[PDB]
Amino acid sequence: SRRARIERRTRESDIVIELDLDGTGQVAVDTGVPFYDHMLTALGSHASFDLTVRATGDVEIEAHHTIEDTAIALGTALGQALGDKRGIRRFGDAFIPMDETLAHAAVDLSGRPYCVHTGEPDHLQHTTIAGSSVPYHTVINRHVFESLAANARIALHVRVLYGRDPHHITEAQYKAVARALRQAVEPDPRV
Amino acid sequence: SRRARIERRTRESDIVIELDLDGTGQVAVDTGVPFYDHMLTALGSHASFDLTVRATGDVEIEAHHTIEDTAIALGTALGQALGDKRGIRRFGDAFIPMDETLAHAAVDLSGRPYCVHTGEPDHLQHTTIAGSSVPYHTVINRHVFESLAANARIALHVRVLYGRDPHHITEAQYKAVARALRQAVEPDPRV
Amino acid sequence: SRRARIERRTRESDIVIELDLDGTGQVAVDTGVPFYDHMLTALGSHASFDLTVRATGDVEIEAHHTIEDTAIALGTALGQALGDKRGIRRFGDAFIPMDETLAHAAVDLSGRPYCVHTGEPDHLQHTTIAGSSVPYHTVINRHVFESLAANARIALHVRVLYGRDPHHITEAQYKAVARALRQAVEPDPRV
Amino acid sequence: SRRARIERRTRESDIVIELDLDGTGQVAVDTGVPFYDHMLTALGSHASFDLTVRATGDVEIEAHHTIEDTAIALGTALGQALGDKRGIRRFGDAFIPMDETLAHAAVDLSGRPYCVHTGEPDHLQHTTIAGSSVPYHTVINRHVFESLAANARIALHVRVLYGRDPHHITEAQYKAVARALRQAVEPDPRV
Amino acid sequence: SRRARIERRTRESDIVIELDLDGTGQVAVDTGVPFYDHMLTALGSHASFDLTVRATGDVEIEAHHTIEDTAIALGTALGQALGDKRGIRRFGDAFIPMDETLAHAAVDLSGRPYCVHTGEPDHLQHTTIAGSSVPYHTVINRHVFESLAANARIALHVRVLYGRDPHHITEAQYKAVARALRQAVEPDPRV
Amino acid sequence: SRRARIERRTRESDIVIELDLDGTGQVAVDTGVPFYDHMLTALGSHASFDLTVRATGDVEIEAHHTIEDTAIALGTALGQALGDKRGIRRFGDAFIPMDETLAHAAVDLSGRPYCVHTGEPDHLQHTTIAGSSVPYHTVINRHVFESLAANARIALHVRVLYGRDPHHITEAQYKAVARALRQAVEPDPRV
Ligand SMILES: O=P(O)(O)OC[C@@H](O)[C@@H](O)c1cnc[nH]1
Ligand SMILES: O=P(O)(O)OC[C@@H](O)[C@@H](O)c1cnc[nH]1
Ligand SMILES: O=P(O)(O)OC[C@@H](O)[C@@H](O)c1cnc[nH]1
Ligand SMILES: O=P(O)(O)OC[C@@H](O)[C@@H](O)c1cnc[nH]1
Ligand SMILES: O=P(O)(O)OC[C@@H](O)[C@@H](O)c1cnc[nH]1
Ligand SMILES: O=P(O)(O)OC[C@@H](O)[C@@H](O)c1cnc[nH]1
Ligand SMILES: [Cl-]
Ligand SMILES: [Cl-]
Ligand SMILES: [Mn+2]
Ligand SMILES: [Mn+2]
Ligand SMILES: [Mn+2]
Ligand SMILES: [Mn+2]
Ligand SMILES: [Mn+2]
Ligand SMILES: [Mn+2]
Ligand SMILES: [Mn+2]
Ligand SMILES: [Mn+2]
Ligand SMILES: [Mn+2]
Ligand SMILES: [Mn+2]
Ligand SMILES: [Mn+2]
Ligand SMILES: [Mn+2]
Repeated sequence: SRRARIERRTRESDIVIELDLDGTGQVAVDTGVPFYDHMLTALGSHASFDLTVRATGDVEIEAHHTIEDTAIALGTALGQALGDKRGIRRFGDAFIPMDETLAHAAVDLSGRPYCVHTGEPDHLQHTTIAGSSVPYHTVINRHVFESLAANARIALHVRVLYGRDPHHITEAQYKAVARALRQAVEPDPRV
Repeated sequence: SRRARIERRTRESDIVIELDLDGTGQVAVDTGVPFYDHMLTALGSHASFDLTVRATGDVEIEAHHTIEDTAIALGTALGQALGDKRGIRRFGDAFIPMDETLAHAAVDLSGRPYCVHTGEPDHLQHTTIAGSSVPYHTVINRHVFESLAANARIALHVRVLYGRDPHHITEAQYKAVARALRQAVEPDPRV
Repeated sequence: SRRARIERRTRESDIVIELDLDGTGQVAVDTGVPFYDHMLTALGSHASFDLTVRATGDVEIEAHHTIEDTAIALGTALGQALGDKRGIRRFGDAFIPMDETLAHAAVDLSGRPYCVHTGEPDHLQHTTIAGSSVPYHTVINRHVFESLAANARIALHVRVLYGRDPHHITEAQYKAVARALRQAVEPDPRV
Repeated sequence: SRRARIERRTRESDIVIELDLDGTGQVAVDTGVPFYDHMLTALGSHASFDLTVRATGDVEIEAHHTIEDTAIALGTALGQALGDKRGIRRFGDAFIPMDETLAHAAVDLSGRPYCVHTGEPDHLQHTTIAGSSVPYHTVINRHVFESLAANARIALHVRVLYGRDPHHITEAQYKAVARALRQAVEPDPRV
Repeated sequence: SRRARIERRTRESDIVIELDLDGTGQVAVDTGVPFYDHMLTALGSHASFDLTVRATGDVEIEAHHTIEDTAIALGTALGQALGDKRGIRRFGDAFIPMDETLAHAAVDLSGRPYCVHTGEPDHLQHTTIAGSSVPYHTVINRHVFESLAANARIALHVRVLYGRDPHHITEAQYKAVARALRQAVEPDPRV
Repeated sequence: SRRARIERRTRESDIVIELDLDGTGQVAVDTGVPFYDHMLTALGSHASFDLTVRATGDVEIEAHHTIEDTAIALGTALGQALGDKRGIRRFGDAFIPMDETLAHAAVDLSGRPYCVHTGEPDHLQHTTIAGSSVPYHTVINRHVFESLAANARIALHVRVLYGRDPHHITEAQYKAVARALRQAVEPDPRV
């Protein structure tokens, strides 16, 4: 019904997305960038999408190409799955408290790509979230949101009202986008 | 059921409003001020009202009297259509992204007129939106919201979080008020 | 009794004023500048003058010449109608609230032309009030008051205490001048 | 002739107002908030109203609900007693010196509710006037003036030019409103 | 179904709370601190809880101990009534306009106690709301929200966007928390 | 009816005042300080008093003692002539434009001496108005107003809104006090 499968093969990466807007949060993400997997699993779950993401890319360089190519492909899938956008709420927004952090996202499924990202503390422009695998540079958060909005052809406004921990700040933003999309894609019982 | 017809005849203008709160966005606006027609059509549609507005006024002077008299009459209609306000959500709010602009409105159908308008950039106090007909001076936006709130006897808080284009800033505010009213006037399944 | 008819024919304009200081607000103004007509109708009415103004001028250029020539002729009429100024209150002042705006005017019918205009927000030096006809540039308000005072040979002090809307700010000033003149021209039962 | 009796029963308070605009200052106020009684007795007397106010409310909470409900009911009475407002002065203003304090009020009985309150020193936002009974928090002064203006449907501008004592500052404002109303409601021998 | 009865007996106070999350706003509060009773009645009603609160404490000292012990016990009741939190919306937020004041609350029923309180004007750190009984010091508002969040084990973010009257600022915050909880505790038809 | 004759003999001066509050501006002033004579003639005339002032003092020293003793005696006369103050307007105020200068005075005939003087430009604290006789130091203006208020037992607030010429600034203040007294001492047809 509201499903899309997108395959995107570049010099740098190979991506497969399966998206259902009308899911129950059945989510499986494997990009080779485990913090990014965690963020897209939060996005898929909190959006009540069913979402499969399989990505392999040039992580010897760093995560950037894989992260960007995945967000492009996911945006393309969102736009294709929304189709004509008849009968939906269209507007959605969500506040996400995560301990000390408060984030917000507002969306308009307008067919007019726009992204505005504000309030992220300056330390996230050079922060690395590093474990035993490929690390995640938080400067990429803005890039993920612009790539999603640009390829879904939606207006996406993401705000950090305040926060300190880069993991809390990043995860609250992904969750806020997720819950804002959930509200916007839902059938509107009056239109 | 939740309907009002208001006729308001002054030295300056003659207004007829037909409002149904429980509509599907059947909207027809003719004020002689075409940008204002566009804004009240957005307000009527995004509120899921059925709304007819016919206004003729002294536009040789400028739009102000017609715009104000229309907003007074529309506020009066909203207040009459709400009646005793039994069983409604009462509170409503909506964020409207419009490209670079983000606006917000929050309402309390409290029977206590109040309007607070903040964040509109200073250039909108002397901006004109001009086409082939009677122009619209954006300084009037505040006046429209105060006139609506004062005559509906509601609390209306309109915020521009940020924005640049005066058309985007104005339309996002009208749409935000519209979606905030829609949520507030809806039956509350628990009261 | 306290009446004057002034005819003023220049290269730019042709003006006829009929003024009675002891009127009941019977006012008819036609200058070809409809916002100016509105302001002089407010001035004539709020002053309890009987006032007829017929002006035709070079509005292809803009309203300035017609507005100035009218204010000169009206000032001349006021001064002629006051004559020897025996037995009048001489001093008058009035506060005019107009929604968010508060204006004040104080007059001394002293035979010593002086005008002081203060507190008008800076945006009124480049604001246009535009309808379907010849527009009104609010920068002219100061010019109207100086032309009135200079030709009536009176002291006129006009103050904007605060305000935002250029129509409210302009109309409150004309009304304040009107009510200040009304008080000053009235017979003083003790002199 | 220009009389109104208003009864207003809420969960929080029970109010009866009897107002005559054409009185001689026959005033009796009992709200359970003795400083408020003093202020409305000054307002009734200085306005040359005949005014009876009987209010009982939830003063166990604090004076706010009773003070607000009384000001709403009094505003409603003022608006009803003014009726069509034919033949009145319409505009009124008064300066009240009270020792070190100077206050001013200006009114327009315009049918367009507006209140602007300026110049009150910042200490009155957290001052308590306390005796042997229910105290009066001076932060409520603004609320009283907005409630009066909103329900009488008038423009009310209240200014503190300067002052120090919170009792002098509050009483000078009530007296200024009182004398401004007195002038505005009076028959205008020329309209 | 989602009910809790909490009894909390300390040296300073004796508290009984009966809470039903799935109520219709049947609320009865008696703490001996009547402004606090008013705030918890607003919280219970606006949350559509059924809520009984009976508290007696050492109000000879001041309200603080009773207010804190009540908020602890109420938080404990909320956490117990939520149980495993299966199938709920989890996130909730609400804007409350109250005349000049705008407040907001956002909650995450995360099992991770956190409270952030921002934007309350500095005068509320030393304001007293006083009637004929035990007064309420507004500095305690922060303490109530931290005690609720800490014992319910939830994330609670309370914001004052702007406001002046301490009663409006306090009541808008309690109402915002109330409506945010209502949304968060509701069954989520998709999880 | 409302008359007083005051004789005041000090080491420094000998003063006789004859004052009628209900005069037609029959004024004769001789103090030996001709600019002061001019100011009290303006005060007497503009107040519609009948006023005779004869003063001789130690002008070899300077005008100060004579000016002060005269203002004391005049204040005493005003207070005695007002008597019980039954049936008067009590409050009065007047704006006086004098070319570039605007002054204001507000009075309350309260029996509570108070004077507040503000806005006089700093150059008037060391300006001399000098002719062919005894000069007048404008620093004395404040002293005259305090001496009048203190001995009449009235509240007198004198303001210079703006001005440049010390003669215009001084004369506008005396005239403003004069017209404010005139309004305040007049019978109030409603009390
Ligand atoms: O709220 P969720 O259960 O979707 O997230 C789990 C949470 O424990 C984890 O993502 C986290 C907690 N702090 C940082 N990250
Ligand atoms: O979002 P709507 O379809 O209600 O609005 C139409 C839109 O294309 C137009 O109003 C607009 C776009 N930019 C400025 N104005
Ligand atoms: O107060 P008056 O009735 O003279 O003015 C009419 C009024 O409705 C109109 O001039 C106006 C209202 N807001 C801007 N202009
Ligand atoms: O001016 P009135 O007589 O209406 O007010 C009496 C006055 O003595 C009292 O209200 C007061 C004096 N200082 C503070 N309050
Ligand atoms: O909105 P509610 O009816 O729950 O609140 C009643 C309201 O009248 C009262 O709480 C109030 C109004 N201003 C301050 N307090
Ligand atoms: O306004 P009066 O006529 O009372 O004042 C006469 C005036 O010509 C004289 O006092 C003056 C003019 N400029 C300074 N002083
Ligand atoms: Cl002033
Ligand atoms: Cl926000
Ligand atoms: Mn890139
Ligand atoms: Mn995590
Ligand atoms: Mn207007
Ligand atoms: Mn548009
Ligand atoms: Mn010119
Ligand atoms: Mn107008
Ligand atoms: Mn209130
Ligand atoms: Mn007092
Ligand atoms: Mn504590
Ligand atoms: Mn309350
Ligand atoms: Mn001295
Ligand atoms: Mn002079």
